Amino acid sequence: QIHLVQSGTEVKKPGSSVTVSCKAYGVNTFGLYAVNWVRQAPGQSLEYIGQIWRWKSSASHHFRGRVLISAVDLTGSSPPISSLEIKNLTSDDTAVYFCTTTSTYDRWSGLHHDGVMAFSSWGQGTLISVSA
Amino acid sequence: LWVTVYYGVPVWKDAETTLFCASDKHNVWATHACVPTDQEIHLENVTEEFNMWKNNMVEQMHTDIISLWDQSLKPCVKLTPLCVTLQCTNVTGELKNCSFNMTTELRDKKQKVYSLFYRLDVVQINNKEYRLINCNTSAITQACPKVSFEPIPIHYCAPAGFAILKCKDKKFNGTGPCPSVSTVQCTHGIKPVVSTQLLLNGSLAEEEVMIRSENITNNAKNILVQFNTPVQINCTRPNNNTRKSIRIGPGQAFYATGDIIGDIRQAHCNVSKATWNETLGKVVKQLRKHFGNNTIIRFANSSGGDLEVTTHSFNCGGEFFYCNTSGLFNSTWISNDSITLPCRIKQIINMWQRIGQAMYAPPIQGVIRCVSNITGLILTRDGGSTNSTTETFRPGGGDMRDNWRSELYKYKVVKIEPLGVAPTRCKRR
Amino acid sequence: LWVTVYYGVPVWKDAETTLFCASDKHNVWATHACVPTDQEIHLENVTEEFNMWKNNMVEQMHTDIISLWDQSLKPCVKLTPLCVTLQCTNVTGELKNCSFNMTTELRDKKQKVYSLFYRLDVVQINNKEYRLINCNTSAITQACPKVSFEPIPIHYCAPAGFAILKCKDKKFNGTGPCPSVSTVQCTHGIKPVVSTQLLLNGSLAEEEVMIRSENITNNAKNILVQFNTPVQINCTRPNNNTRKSIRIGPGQAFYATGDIIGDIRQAHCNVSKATWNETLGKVVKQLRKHFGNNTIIRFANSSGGDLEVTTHSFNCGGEFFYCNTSGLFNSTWISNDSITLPCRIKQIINMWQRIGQAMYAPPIQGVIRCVSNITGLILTRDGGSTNSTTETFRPGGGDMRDNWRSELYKYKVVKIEPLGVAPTRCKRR
Amino acid sequence: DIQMTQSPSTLSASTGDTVRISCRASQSITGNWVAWYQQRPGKAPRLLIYRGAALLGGVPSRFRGSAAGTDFTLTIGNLQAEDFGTFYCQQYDTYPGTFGQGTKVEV
Amino acid sequence: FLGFLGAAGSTMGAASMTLTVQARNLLSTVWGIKQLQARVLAVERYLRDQQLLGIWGCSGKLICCTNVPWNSSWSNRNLSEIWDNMTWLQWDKEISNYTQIIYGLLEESQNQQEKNEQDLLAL
Amino acid sequence: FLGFLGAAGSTMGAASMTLTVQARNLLSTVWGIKQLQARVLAVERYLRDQQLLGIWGCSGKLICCTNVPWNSSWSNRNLSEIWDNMTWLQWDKEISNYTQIIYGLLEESQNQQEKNEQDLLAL
Ligand SMILES: *[C@@H]1O[C@H](CO)[C@@H](O[C@@H]2O[C@H](CO)[C@@H](O[C@@H]3O[C@H](CO[C@H]4O[C@H](CO[C@H]5O[C@H](CO)[C@@H](O)[C@H](O)[C@@H]5O)[C@@H](O)[C@H](O[C@H]5O[C@H](CO)[C@@H](O)[C@H](O)[C@@H]5O)[C@@H]4O)[C@@H](O)[C@H](O[C@H]4O[C@H](CO)[C@@H](O)[C@H](O)[C@@H]4O[C@H]4O[C@H](CO)[C@@H](O)[C@H](O)[C@@H]4O)[C@@H]3O)[C@H](O)[C@H]2NC(C)=O)[C@H](O)[C@H]1NC(C)=O
Ligand SMILES: *[C@@H]1O[C@H](CO)[C@@H](O[C@@H]2O[C@H](CO)[C@@H](O[C@@H]3O[C@H](CO[C@H]4O[C@H](CO)[C@@H](O)[C@H](O)[C@@H]4O)[C@@H](O)[C@H](O[C@H]4O[C@H](CO)[C@@H](O)[C@H](O)[C@@H]4O)[C@@H]3O)[C@H](O)[C@H]2NC(C)=O)[C@H](O)[C@H]1NC(C)=O
Ligand SMILES: *[C@@H]1O[C@H](CO)[C@@H](O[C@@H]2O[C@H](CO)[C@@H](O[C@@H]3O[C@H](CO)[C@@H](O)[C@H](O[C@H]4O[C@H](CO)[C@@H](O)[C@H](O)[C@@H]4O)[C@@H]3O)[C@H](O)[C@H]2NC(C)=O)[C@H](O)[C@H]1NC(C)=O
Ligand SMILES: *[C@@H]1O[C@H](CO)[C@@H](O[C@@H]2O[C@H](CO)[C@@H](O[C@@H]3O[C@H](CO)[C@@H](O)[C@H](O)[C@@H]3O)[C@H](O)[C@H]2NC(C)=O)[C@H](O)[C@H]1NC(C)=O
Ligand SMILES: *[C@@H]1O[C@H](CO[C@@H]2O[C@@H](C)[C@@H](O)[C@@H](O)[C@@H]2O)[C@@H](O[C@@H]2O[C@H](CO)[C@@H](O)[C@H](O)[C@H]2NC(C)=O)[C@H](O)[C@H]1NC(C)=O
Ligand SMILES: *[C@@H]1O[C@H](CO)[C@@H](O[C@@H]2O[C@H](CO)[C@@H](O)[C@H](O)[C@H]2NC(C)=O)[C@H](O)[C@H]1NC(C)=O
Ligand SMILES: *[C@@H]1O[C@H](CO)[C@@H](O[C@@H]2O[C@H](CO)[C@@H](O)[C@H](O)[C@H]2NC(C)=O)[C@H](O)[C@H]1NC(C)=O
Ligand SMILES: *[C@@H]1O[C@H](CO)[C@@H](O[C@@H]2O[C@H](CO)[C@@H](O)[C@H](O)[C@H]2NC(C)=O)[C@H](O)[C@H]1NC(C)=O
Ligand SMILES: *[C@@H]1O[C@H](CO)[C@@H](O[C@@H]2O[C@H](CO)[C@@H](O)[C@H](O)[C@H]2NC(C)=O)[C@H](O)[C@H]1NC(C)=O
Ligand SMILES: *[C@@H]1O[C@H](CO)[C@@H](O)[C@H](O)[C@H]1NC(C)=O
Ligand SMILES: *[C@@H]1O[C@H](CO)[C@@H](O)[C@H](O)[C@H]1NC(C)=O
Ligand SMILES: *[C@@H]1O[C@H](CO)[C@@H](O)[C@H](O)[C@H]1NC(C)=O
Ligand SMILES: *[C@@H]1O[C@H](CO)[C@@H](O)[C@H](O)[C@H]1NC(C)=O
Ligand SMILES: *[C@@H]1O[C@H](CO)[C@@H](O)[C@H](O)[C@H]1NC(C)=O
Ligand SMILES: *[C@@H]1O[C@H](CO)[C@@H](O)[C@H](O)[C@H]1NC(C)=O
Ligand SMILES: *[C@@H]1O[C@H](CO)[C@@H](O)[C@H](O)[C@H]1NC(C)=O
Ligand SMILES: *[C@@H]1O[C@H](CO)[C@@H](O)[C@H](O)[C@H]1NC(C)=O
Ligand SMILES: *[C@@H]1O[C@H](CO)[C@@H](O)[C@H](O)[C@H]1NC(C)=O
Ligand SMILES: *[C@@H]1O[C@H](CO)[C@@H](O)[C@H](O)[C@H]1NC(C)=O
Ligand SMILES: *[C@@H]1O[C@H](CO)[C@@H](O)[C@H](O)[C@H]1NC(C)=O
Ligand SMILES: *[C@@H]1O[C@H](CO)[C@@H](O)[C@H](O)[C@H]1NC(C)=O
Ligand SMILES: *[C@@H]1O[C@H](CO)[C@@H](O)[C@H](O)[C@H]1NC(C)=O
Ligand SMILES: *[C@@H]1O[C@H](CO)[C@@H](O)[C@H](O)[C@H]1NC(C)=O
Ligand SMILES: *[C@@H]1O[C@H](CO)[C@@H](O)[C@H](O)[C@H]1NC(C)=O
Ligand SMILES: *[C@@H]1O[C@H](CO)[C@@H](O)[C@H](O)[C@H]1NC(C)=O
Ligand SMILES: *[C@@H]1O[C@H](CO)[C@@H](O)[C@H](O)[C@H]1NC(C)=O
Repeated sequence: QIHLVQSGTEVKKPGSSVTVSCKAYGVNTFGLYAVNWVRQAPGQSLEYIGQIWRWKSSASHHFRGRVLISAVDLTGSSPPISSLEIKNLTSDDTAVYFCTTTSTYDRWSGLHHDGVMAFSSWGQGTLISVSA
Repeated sequence: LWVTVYYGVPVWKDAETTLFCASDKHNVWATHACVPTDQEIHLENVTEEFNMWKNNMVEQMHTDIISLWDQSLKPCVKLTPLCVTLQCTNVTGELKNCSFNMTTELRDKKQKVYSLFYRLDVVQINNKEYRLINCNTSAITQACPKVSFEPIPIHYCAPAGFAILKCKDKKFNGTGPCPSVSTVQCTHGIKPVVSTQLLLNGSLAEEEVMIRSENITNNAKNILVQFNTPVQINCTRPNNNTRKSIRIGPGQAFYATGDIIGDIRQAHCNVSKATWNETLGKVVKQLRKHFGNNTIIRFANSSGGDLEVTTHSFNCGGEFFYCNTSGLFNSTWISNDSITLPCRIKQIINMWQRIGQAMYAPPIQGVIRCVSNITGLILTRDGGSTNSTTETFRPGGGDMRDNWRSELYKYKVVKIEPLGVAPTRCKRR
Repeated sequence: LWVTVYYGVPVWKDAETTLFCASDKHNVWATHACVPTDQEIHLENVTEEFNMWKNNMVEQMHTDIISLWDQSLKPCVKLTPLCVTLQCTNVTGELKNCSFNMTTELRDKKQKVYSLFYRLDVVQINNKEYRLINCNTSAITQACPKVSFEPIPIHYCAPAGFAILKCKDKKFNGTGPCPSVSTVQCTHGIKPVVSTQLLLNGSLAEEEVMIRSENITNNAKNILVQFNTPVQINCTRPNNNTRKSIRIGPGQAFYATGDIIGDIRQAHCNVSKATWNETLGKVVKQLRKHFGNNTIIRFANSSGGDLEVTTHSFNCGGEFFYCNTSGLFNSTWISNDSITLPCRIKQIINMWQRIGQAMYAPPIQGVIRCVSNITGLILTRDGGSTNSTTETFRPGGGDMRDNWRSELYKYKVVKIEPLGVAPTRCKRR
Repeated sequence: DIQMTQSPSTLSASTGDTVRISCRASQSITGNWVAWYQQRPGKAPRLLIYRGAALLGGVPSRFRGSAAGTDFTLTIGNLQAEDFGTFYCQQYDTYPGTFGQGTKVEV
Repeated sequence: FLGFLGAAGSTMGAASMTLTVQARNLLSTVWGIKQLQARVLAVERYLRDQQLLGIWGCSGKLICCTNVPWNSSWSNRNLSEIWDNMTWLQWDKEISNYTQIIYGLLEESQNQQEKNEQDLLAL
Repeated sequence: FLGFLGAAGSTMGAASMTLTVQARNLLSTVWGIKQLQARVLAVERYLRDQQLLGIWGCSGKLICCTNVPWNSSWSNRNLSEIWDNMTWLQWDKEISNYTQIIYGLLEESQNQQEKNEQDLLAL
C-alpha cells in the first residue's frame, strides 16, 4: 500500500536554513501524483505552503522567495522523494510540517479543481522549533 | 440567461471497448477476414495523462492472438496413434531412426514404418526404447499443410464514437503527462512476432535508447529495452531433408522425415561482433541513469528453467529454432568477426504456456536462411544485498504480454461525449 | 373536426418474444455471461385475463435449461473406453469392487485397474461379469472437473418495446381476470432447481395453500400444490470416500472411487412428524372444496416403474440422491420426533428424460450435509369408479415443465403500440 | 481568497447521538468543492468526504455531508466512541485552498 | 480547417464554430462477431442521443435555444468568463452535479409548449 | 400509381411527384446469419442518409430548398432542358465530378445560418 515517512525532529536558531524530506513508499512515480506541503501551527488551523504538479513547483502568496520545493523520481535503490528547505528561518515559523500526495491520473477525479487539490494521503509530521 | 443545447462538443472520457483488424495460402491471423485499411490530427493546448501498464489494448491483443491460433488448429489432422513404443537407433546423438508399428487404412492390419526424430522429442522409458515427449498430458494435433506462420501487419481500428490518442513525445517512458498528443483512427502496423529474450523486427526508438519497467526498485519485474539502430542477425539450417508420407487412416496422412542429404552440420545464427559491443555500450550509458553513476553493470547468462524460456526461441522458415545466447551476454562493465550461437531445432511445440495441448510441425524440405533484426531485449535483475556496487542483468522473458506491450505503449482509447448545455442571452420565441 | 396524431400512448397487445437473463468458479447456468442486474408501477382501473397453461414464458425456460446443460458438457472427457467386461465382488450388496483391463497412456500396453461402483450402475451379463448400465443406448461423458451444479437466481428480462404484467393478487389460481395488475421490467429471482414429487427452495403462498390444475375433472393431469410455510428436510450422507485417478489416454483422466473410510451406513432424510402432520392437514381443507364436503381424501405411495418417477430425486452437495417417500404419503382422512426416508445414490445420470446421452458425476470427497424447504407437491388422482366417496392421491411428477410453471404462473409479456389518431379542434396553419 | 467561519466552535455529546457541524463560506461555491477531515490528537488528519458528499474508500457509511450554496454541513450517525476528535472544512475552489478553524468533539 | 477534435483545447467560443466536424464522425470466426457486435453498438448508442433532442424539440439542430432560465445556483460566473476562459473539458465538470436536473426541466418545458400551441390553434 | 421505381424512365419533372414511394421502401445456421447481417446493413445505410439531411437543415422533408446559389461552372443548361429532357439516371452522370463540392457548400451554409439566427434572438 501507500505509506509516507518524513524525517525526524530538529531544532534550529534564527537566521538559519533547515530542510525536511519525504520518502513515499508505493508511489508509482511523481508524474501521476502531486505533492503538497502543508503546516499546522501548534493547535491551530492548517496552512498551505507550496506544491509540485506535473514537474513545476510553486509557492504560496505569503512564502514566495523563502522556500524551495524540489523532488526526484524513482531509482533502483530509493523510492520517489521530495524535499523542503526554509530559508531565513524566524521565531514565527515553528510548527508541524506534513507531506501530502493526491492522485492526478483521472481527469474526472474530483479531488483536484484544475490545480487546487484535496489531500488524501498524509505523512506523519515533522516538528520544527526555533529559539535561542 | 437562458439554457442553450449544443450537440457535437469536444469532450471525452476514458473507456474500454472491442477493437478490430484492418490489414491490406491462408495465414493464421486471417488477413482474409479483416477489413481493408484506408489521417492523424494534432490536438493543441492539450495535456493527457498516460499509463502503459494499466493499458487495456494489451489484454485484448493477447486473447485475440491465442484464439486465432487454435481455430486454425481445429479442422485438420489429429495424431493420437503416434503414442506407441519406438525402437530408436542412432543415425550416425541428435537424430534418431525410430521405427514403430502403426495402423493402416484397413482397421485390422498393421504396418511397420520409420522416421527421423530429433532427440528433443523422445524421452525413453526404462536398439533401445523410447516414446514421444508430449504423450502423457498432451494431445498432439499435426500442423496443417497449407497454412502459413509468417506475421502480417494488422491495424487495430476502433469503432465509431471512440477514438485513439497517440503520444508523439519522442522520449516517452510510458508514464506521466504527454504534452503533445494526437488523434488517430487506428494504429500503425503491429507484427505479431513470437520470440523470447530478444525482440525481433520491432520498431526503433527515435532519439535514444529507452529503459521501461513497471517498478524499477523491484527486482521481480522485467526491464524492456529498445534500441535505436538495428543489429541484424543471420540464421541458417544447412542440411536438406526429405519428406515421406505415412498413411494412418482413411483421409489422414502423417508427414514424417525421410533421409538427410549430406553430413550433419549444426544450425546457428551469427551476429556482427563489433556492432553488438557498441549497442551493449549505449545500453549501459542509459542504464546508469536509474541505478547510479558509480555502479558496475555485469551482464550474465540465462539463470535456468524451462527450455522455452532459458533460450532464445523463434520461428522463421517454418522450423522452430531454439538458440543458446550465452556469448551475447557477457563482459562486465566498469566506469569481419562474428559470434556463433549454437541453435537446436524441435518439432513438437507448446507455445502459449498452455498445458495439455501441443502441435507437430511438418518438415521443411530445403535449406533455411533468415535475415532478422534485433531491436530490444527483456532483461531481469538479480536481487543482491543492497550494499554492493554490482548489478547482474540476466536475460529472462517468457511471458508474452511483454512483447506487445512494447508496441502499444503510446496508444489510449477514449469515448466521446457530444452533448452539452450552456447559458446564453438567446430565447426561443 | 381534424385528425391529430399522438405518439406514445398506453395500448398493448399480447406477444411472444425472446427474453434474456439478468443475474448479479464456472457455473452451468452461466451466470458469468448473463447481463448484470439493476421498478414496479401499479396500474389502476385495469383488468387483464391471465392463463398459466397457455403461458409461453415456460416453453422458453425449458429449452434454455436443456441447452445450457449440454453446452457445458461438450468440452470435456468422453468415457467410451469404459464399456468393457467387469469381474465384481461385494465389498461386504450395495457397493461392488470391479476390476477390468484398460488402455494406458501408451497405445499398445494394457493396464489392470479397479474402482468401487454402486449396484445401480451395473447390470450383469449372463465373481460374475457385469457392465455399465448405459452402454447399449448411451454414450457416457464424464462430468466436468471445475463446474458447479448449484442453482443461482436468474431474472428473465424483456427487450425494449415489450413489457411484463404481473398479478398482485394473493389468491390467484392461474386463470381468469386479475383486478390488480402491475408492470415490471423483469421477473423476480427464479431458482432453477430440479426435483420430482416435492418442490424445493420454492416460493411460498402469501395467505393459504393453493390448488392448481389444468383440468380438475380429468385424472390424467397433475395437481400442483403450494404451501404457505416451509417444511424443512435434511438428507445427510454418512461416509467419507476418497478419489483416485485412472489414466485412459493422452491427457485424459478418469476420477474413480478409491476406498470407503468407515462403515457403510445408509443415507437418509428427516422431516418433522408434527410439521408434516399439520401441513398435510391444510392440504385436505383446500382439497375438499373441489371434491365435496363429505368425501374421504386418501394418500398412497407412488406406483412403481421407472426409477426417476417413483422417487424423490434431487441433487444437493454434489451427489444425486433418490429417496423413497413412502412414509410421507399415508393414512386416509375423514371429516422431537422424526420421519426417516432411505435414499440411494447413483453416479450415471439421464436427466431430461432423454435417450442416448448420459453423464458420470465424479465422487465427492468428504461428508455431505444438506438443508432445504419442502414448499410444494405434485399429486395425481387414481382412476376410480366415479361413484364412491374415496379419492386416492399418489405423488406423480417426472415432467419438468411443472416445476417452473409453479414460479411463472403470474407473469405475462405484452407489446406496446405507441401510435394513435384522434379528432380534435385544431388545424395546421 | 475564501474564508470559512466553522461553527459551532465546540460541541459535546455522548455515543448514540446524531451530531451536525456547520461551515460557511464567504462567497458561493457552485461546484461543491469542499472536503472534510478528522484529526485524532497527535496523529495525522484523515480525509473522509470530498466534493460535497462523496465518501472515500474505507470510511464507514455512518458519515454524511450536505452541500448547498454557502452552507456546508456534516452529520455523524449513531456516534461511536473512537470518533471523538477534530474536524475541518477546506475549500479548494480557488487558488489557494484555505482551511477552516476546527471544532473539537469532546465526550 | 482543424479536423476531428482539433478544437479540444480552444476556448468554448471558438470551439463552437466546429460542431459539424464531430457531428459527422459519430456514426461511421474471430473477426466475424467482433465486427458484428461493434456496429450494433455504434447505432444503438447514437439513437439514444437523437431521441433526447427530439424530446426537448431541438431535432436536426446543432445549436438550439430554449426557454429554461439559467438558475443562478448552477454556475454564477458572468458570460465573459465562460465563453472566453473555459474549455468544454473544464466546463463539463463544474455542472457535473446539475446536469441531471437541467435535463429534467428541458424535458417538461417542451411538454407545456406542446399543449399551449395545440390550444392556440383551436381559436 | 406506378409503384416502386415505376417512374425511372420519366422526365425529372414528372418523376419528382412520386418520392414517397421510394422513401418508404428503403428500410423494410446458414440462414441465421445471412439474415442477421442483411438487417444491420439496411439500418446503417439508412442512418447515414438521414444524418446528411440534418446537417443541411432539410430534416424530415423530401423536397427541400436551400440558399447555395447554382454556380454556372457545374451545369449551364436552362431549366427547360433539365426538367423536361432528362431522366435522373442521365442527370447523375453529368454532375458526378462536382458532387463532393456541393455537399461541402451545403454543409457550411447551414452552420453560418445557425449563428445568424442565434444573434437575431439576442436583441
Ligand atoms: C519518465 O520520463 C520523464 C520525462 O522526463 C521523467 O521526468 C523527469 O523527471 C526528473 C526527475 O528525476 C525531472 O527533473 C527534476 O525536476 C524537478 C523540478 O524542478 C523544478 O523546480 C525547480 C525549482 O523551482 C523554483 O525556482 C523556479 C525558478 O524559475 C521557480 O520558477 C519555481 O517557482 C521554484 O520557486 C527548478 O529549478 C526546475 O528548473 C530546472 O529545470 C529547468 C529546465 O529543465 C532548468 O532550466 C533549471 O536550471 C532547473 O535546473 C524545475 O522548474 C527538480 O526539482 C529536480 O531537481 C533535483 O534533481 C537534480 C538532478 O537529479 C538535482 O541536481 C537537484 O539538486 C534536485 O535534487 C533534489 O533532491 C536532492 C536530494 O533529495 C537534494 O539534495 C537537492 O537539493 C534537490 O532538492 C529534477 O531536476 C525532469 O524535469 C522530468 N522531465 C520532464 C520532461 O518532466 C521521469 O522521471 C521518468 N520516470 C521515471 C520513473 O524514471
Ligand atoms: C516497488 O518495489 C519496492 C520494493 O519492494 C516496494 O517498496 C516496498 O513498499 C512497501 C509498501 O508497503 C514497504 O512496506 C512498508 O514500509 C513502510 C516503511 O518502512 C520502511 O522504512 C522504515 C523506516 O525507515 C523501516 O524501519 C522499515 O524497516 C522499512 O524499511 C513500513 O512502515 C510499512 O509497515 C507498516 O505496515 C505494517 C503492516 O501493517 C505495520 O506493522 C507497520 O507498523 C507499519 O505501519 C510497510 O512495511 C516496503 O518497505 C518497501 N520496500 C523497499 C522500499 O525496499 C514498492 O512499494 C514497489 N512499488 C509499488 C508496489 O508500486
Ligand atoms: C477391491 O479389490 C481389489 C483387488 O481385487 C483390492 O486391491 C488391492 O488393494 C491393495 C491395497 O490395500 C493392494 O495392496 C498393495 O500392493 C502393493 C504392491 O504389492 C503394495 O505396495 C501396497 O503397499 C501398501 O502399503 C504401503 C505401506 O504403507 C504403502 O506405502 C503403499 O502405498 C500401499 O498402500 C499394498 O500392499 C493389492 O495389491 C490390491 N489387489 C490387487 C490384486 O492388486 C482393493 O483393495 C479392493 N477394494 C476394497 C475397497 O476392498
Ligand atoms: C376435462 O376433462 C373432462 C373429462 O374428465 C372433459 O369432459 C369430457 O368432455 C367430452 C367432450 O369434449 C364429453 O363427451 C361428450 O359428451 C356429450 C354429451 O355428454 C356428447 O354429445 C359428445 O358427443 C361427447 O361424447 C365427456 O362426456 C366429458 N367427460 C365427462 C366425464 O363428462 C373436459 O372436456 C376436459 N376439459 C377440457 C377443457 O377439455
Ligand atoms: C457531485 O457529483 C459527484 C460525481 O457525480 C457523478 O457523476 C455525474 C456525471 C452524475 O451522474 C452524478 O450523479 C454522479 O454521482 C458526486 O461524487 C460521487 O459520489 C458518489 C457517492 O458514493 C461516489 O460513489 C462517486 O465515486 C463520486 N464521484 C466520483 C467521480 O468519484 C458528488 O456526490 C456530487 N455532489 C453532491 C451530490 O453534493
Ligand atoms: C547413441 O548416441 C547416444 C548419445 O550420443 C549415446 O549415449 C552416450 O553413450 C556413451 C557411452 O557410454 C555415454 O558415455 C554417454 O553418457 C551417453 N550419452 C548420454 C546423453 O547418456 C549412445 O551410446 C549411442 N548408442 C546407442 C546404441 O544408443
Ligand atoms: C547477414 O547476411 C547478409 C546477407 O543477406 C549479409 O549482407 C551482405 O553483406 C555484404 C557485406 O558488405 C555485402 O557485400 C552484401 O551485398 C550483403 N548482401 C546483400 C544481399 O546485399 C550480411 O553481411 C550478414 N551479416 C552478418 C552480421 O552476418
Ligand atoms: C549454451 O552455451 C553455453 C556457452 O558455451 C554452454 O555453457 C558453457 O559450456 C562450456 C563447454 O563445456 C563450459 O566450459 C562452460 O562452463 C559453460 N558455461 C558457461 C560458459 O557459463 C552451455 O552448455 C550451452 N547449453 C546450455 C543448455 O546451456
Ligand atoms: C531492420 O531495420 C532496418 C532499419 O534500419 C530496415 O531497413 C529499412 O527498412 C525500411 C522499412 O521499409 C525501408 O524503408 C528502408 O529502405 C530500409 N533501409 C534503410 C537504410 O532504412 C530493415 O529492413 C530491417 N530488417 C528487415 C529484415 O526488414
Ligand atoms: C510390431 O509387431 C510385431 C508382431 O506383431 C512385434 O514383434 C514387434 O515388436 C512390433 N514392433 C515394435 C516396435 O514393437
Ligand atoms: C510426464 O512424463 C514426463 C517424462 O518422464 C515426466 O517427467 C512427468 O512427471 C510426467 N507427468 C507430467 C504431469 O508431466
Ligand atoms: C550459463 O552459465 C552457467 C555458468 O555455470 C553454465 O553452467 C550454463 O551452462 C550457462 N547456460 C545456461 C542456459 O544456464
Ligand atoms: C565470457 O567472458 C569470460 C570471462 O572473460 C570469457 O572467459 C569467455 O570466453 C567469454 N565468452 C563465453 C562464451 O563464455
Ligand atoms: C536441397 O533441396 C532443395 C529442395 O527444393 C533442392 O532445390 C536442392 O537442389 C537440394 N540441394 C541438394 C544439394 O540436393
Ligand atoms: C454378493 O451379493 C449378492 C447380492 O446380495 C449375493 O447374491 C451374493 O451371494 C454375494 N456374493 C458374495 C461372494 O458375497
Ligand atoms: C485383463 O487382461 C487379461 C489378459 O489376458 C485377461 O485375462 C483378463 O480377463 C482381463 N480382464 C478383464 C476384466 O477382461
Ligand atoms: C434439520 O436440520 C436442522 C439443522 O441442524 C435442524 O435444526 C432440524 O431440527 C432438522 N430437522 C429434522 C426433522 O431433523
Ligand atoms: C409402494 O407400496 C406397495 C405396496 O405396499 C409396494 O409394493 C411398493 O414397493 C411400494 N413402493 C413403490 C415405489 O411402489
Ligand atoms: C472426512 O473427510 C474430510 C474431507 O476429506 C476430512 O477432513 C475428515 O477428516 C474425514 N473424516 C475421517 C474420519 O476420515
Ligand atoms: C426456507 O424458507 C425461508 C423463508 O424465509 C428461508 O429463510 C430459508 O432460508 C429457506 N431454507 C433454506 C435452507 O434456505
Ligand atoms: C493554445 O493556447 C494558446 C494560449 O496559451 C492559444 O493562443 C492557442 O490558440 C491555443 N491553441 C489553439 C489551437 O487554439
Ligand atoms: C433555483 O435553484 C434554487 C436552489 O434551491 C431553487 O430553490 C429555486 O427554486 C430555483 N429557481 C429559481 C427561479 O430560483
Ligand atoms: C465578470 O466577472 C469577472 C470576475 O470578477 C470580472 O473580472 C469582470 O469584470 C466581470 N465582467 C463585468 C462586465 O463586470
Ligand atoms: C416513356 O416515354 C414516352 C415517350 O417517350 C412517354 O410518353 C412515357 O410517359 C414514358 N414513360 C413513363 C412511365 O412516363
Ligand atoms: C464556380 O466554381 C468555379 C470553380 O471551378 C469558380 O472558379 C467560380 O468562381 C465559381 N463561380 C462563381 C460565380 O464564383
Ligand atoms: C433553353 O435552351 C435551348 C437551347 O437548346 C432552347 O432550345 C430552349 O428554347 C431554351 N429554353 C428556354 C426556356 O429558354
